[PDB]
Amino acid sequence: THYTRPDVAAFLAFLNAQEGPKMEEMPPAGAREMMRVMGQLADVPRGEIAKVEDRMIPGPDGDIPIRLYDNRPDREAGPVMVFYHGGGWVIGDLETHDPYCAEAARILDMPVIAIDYRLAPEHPFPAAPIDCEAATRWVADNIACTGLVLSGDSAGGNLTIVTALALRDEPAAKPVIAIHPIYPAVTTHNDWQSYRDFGEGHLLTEGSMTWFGNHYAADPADRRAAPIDFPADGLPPTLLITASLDPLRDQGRAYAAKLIEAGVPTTYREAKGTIHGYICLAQGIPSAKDDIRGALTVLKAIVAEATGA
Amino acid sequence: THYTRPDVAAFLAFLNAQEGPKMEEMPPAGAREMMRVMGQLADVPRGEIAKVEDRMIPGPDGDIPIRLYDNRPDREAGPVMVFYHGGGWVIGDLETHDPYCAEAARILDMPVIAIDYRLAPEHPFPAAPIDCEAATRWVADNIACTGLVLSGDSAGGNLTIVTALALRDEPAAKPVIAIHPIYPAVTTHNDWQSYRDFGEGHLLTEGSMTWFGNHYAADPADRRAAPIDFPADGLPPTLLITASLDPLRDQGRAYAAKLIEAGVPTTYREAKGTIHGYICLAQGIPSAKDDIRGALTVLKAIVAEATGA
Ligand SMILES: *[C@](=O)([N][C]C1=[C][C]=[C][C]=[C]1)C1=[C][C]=[C][C]=N1
Ligand SMILES: *[C@](=O)([N][C]C1=[C][C]=[C][C]=[C]1)C1=[C][C]=[C][C]=N1
Repeated sequence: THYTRPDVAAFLAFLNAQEGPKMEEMPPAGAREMMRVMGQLADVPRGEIAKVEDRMIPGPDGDIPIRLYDNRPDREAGPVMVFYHGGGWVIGDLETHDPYCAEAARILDMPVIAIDYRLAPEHPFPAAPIDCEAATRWVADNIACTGLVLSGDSAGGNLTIVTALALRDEPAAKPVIAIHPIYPAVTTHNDWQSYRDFGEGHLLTEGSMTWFGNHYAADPADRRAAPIDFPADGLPPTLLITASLDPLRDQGRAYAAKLIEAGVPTTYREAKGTIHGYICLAQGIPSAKDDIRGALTVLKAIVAEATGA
Repeated sequence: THYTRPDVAAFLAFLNAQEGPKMEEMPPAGAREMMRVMGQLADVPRGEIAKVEDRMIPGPDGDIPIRLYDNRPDREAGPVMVFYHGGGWVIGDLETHDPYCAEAARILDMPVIAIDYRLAPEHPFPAAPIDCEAATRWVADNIACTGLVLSGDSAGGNLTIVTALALRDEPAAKPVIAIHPIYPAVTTHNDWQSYRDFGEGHLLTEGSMTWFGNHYAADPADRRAAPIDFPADGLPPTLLITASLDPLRDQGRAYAAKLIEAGVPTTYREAKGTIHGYICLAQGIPSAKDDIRGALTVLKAIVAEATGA
């Protein structure tokens, strides 16, 4: 047995009783619908926030949709967060991670700009990192700010790290002051004890992970697919969080360890007794509100230290 | 060239111009004086604090002197810090680290109890860890508190870890809620790039480290000498700080990385451009004030989160 919060166990039991296909039996449009419906049933609402704006920006393969959240729009220019949603590079959009983005904006008291990057299989690897890099350079070029804070969950956690590395090697007009990968993927392989322990019955399954991987068609030798295989020296101050019952946990730990070994200031949090994907499950798993708030409090402090230096 | 703050370079120019014997050419009593004089010249004063009391407590080889610092002595029962000073298990006492302990008490708003543990060579390994453990159990048995926060620099950083492991395996009457090793030693060997890079001209030298190790006479296979060689699972939330130009840096990094791999919530900070020993040099190196405040602010948060849960 592995430690599991009671409210997590209750949500897992609920999920297991539901009838309906597995995501991996569906075509991409139906998988996409399933994540939207999941958020409607099991995530909190957006809640009160002062400004939400949608717009298009130019990208290398056409327009990239973004969404700006700000709970204090008459702020002086400060750091800005660029957020990259998860969904295994196949699913997710500006609606699935809307509640979390609005919360992030409220708690951090900075603008949050979510990227609707191109998805596989219509646009396989490396469309996602190309879009994320371009949208981030665009924010630096165009949005009133002093620095960037990159963040994202799962696939988006990969995109956080990968975009951080690209901007380390070729600076944007503004520096990345901190990153916050949330239960990130950092490699393509499954040789992890956490994958063997948690790859069934904990929402993110072996089957799902195979289906995502097949659709994305990542090149395992490319830094944008496997950042754990390339030097991490000189990256920004990192807050990396894992979920203790996630198949991705061990690689998260491994990445955080690598950062430290490279001299990168690193805060590691592990959400004990909960699962992959909690940041979009805060109504179905009430304890997720605490994991969200706790992380973002810590990030706010990381950013205040950066800003007061 | 390694990044060095201007004020640190200025302090090292002073240190390198000093005449007379090097610590490692001295007997213990001469090394002990050297450190006291260093603090008088280059540390800040104790400053204003509400309560400071000395007391002798029972230990397995005789009385152990301790000193309590509290800037709010009418406090409700809350956590208490137990502090183990550094000095390579040979030098240091309650006076050498007095300014830092008073500062810690002010910033953390918790009582700090420093331990005057037995020193080598009069009392070689394992007298220090025996005393530190017994004193810590005594605080838990005798002082009004809800939990312990263990902390200490260099040798004291080893003692923090080593005492935390002992209390993990056999609980004290109160839990250890967090630890704060500062530029800790975690092994006896010198096979580290940071040792080769910084073992000359940055205060803590190959010669000083050899002299300390020879007098302490630690057993390299004992967990109390080499905690990096034993499991770290189940340790408390950890704040570990290194100094970028410290010979001990890389082992500190390695230990922080080990904690993460074991699933321990870990905050890693690296004081970039400064040296081993900075927490007692806050007048000679004015930037050390910021390293001190910055770390203690973070620790205060780690503690408020533990207490709020
Ligand atoms: C990832 O993006 N997963 C996000 C997610 C999937 C299902 C439900 C909720 C969230 C991911 C998973 C595995 C490998 C890489 N990326
Ligand atoms: C350590 O305690 N060093 C503390 C110190 C020594 C000299 C001056 C100022 C501070 C230490 C060093 C090396 C190994 C183990 N412990």
